[PDB]
Amino acid sequence: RDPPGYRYAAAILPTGSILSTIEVASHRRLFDFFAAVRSDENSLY
Amino acid sequence: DVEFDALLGSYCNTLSLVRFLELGLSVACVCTKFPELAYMNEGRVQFEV
Amino acid sequence: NRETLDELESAPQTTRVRADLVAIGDRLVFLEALERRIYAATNVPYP
Amino acid sequence: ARHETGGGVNFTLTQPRGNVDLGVGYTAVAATGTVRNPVTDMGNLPQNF
Repeated sequence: RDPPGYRYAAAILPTGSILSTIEVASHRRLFDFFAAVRSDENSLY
Repeated sequence: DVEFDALLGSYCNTLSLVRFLELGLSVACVCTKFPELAYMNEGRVQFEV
Repeated sequence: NRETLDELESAPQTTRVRADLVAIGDRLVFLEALERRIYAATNVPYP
Repeated sequence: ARHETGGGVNFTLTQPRGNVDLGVGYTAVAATGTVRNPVTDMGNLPQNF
């Protein structure tokens, strides 16, 4: 959970440019860890 | 009588040492020189889209 | 071994002559008909 | 590493390496071009249970 989630806390410390954009959830069966932006998260603070 | 054998020549090639950066495939990949994978356990990359 | 073994000797002499050159790809090739040249009236059939 | 056979000495070399599917979605499609050989001869053999 968090050893994937710290990477999203490390994504909160950003350097990395993502070039082309499509829908993420079509590639849900591709990633190792998925988080979902829903306007807020009480954990990220 | 005289009868002799003649090594009329010797030829060789060279191992054409291709360099991976001298190659059209090189923009598919950020090839990074990180000499410390041996003591490493694991890395992660997070993504914020 | 980065050897200079095979050959580099003398740079021989060059002479002009009539011929033909075509460019099939980047490999540039002679052309030769060998019937009217040498086997003209010779009783040997052309190969 | 070293192996030291009865036939001689050996020196093998390895290297740890890493790669990442860094693109978030569907990089590098491929496609079929030609047929070039019909490897199997298409039939006329029974099945034998």
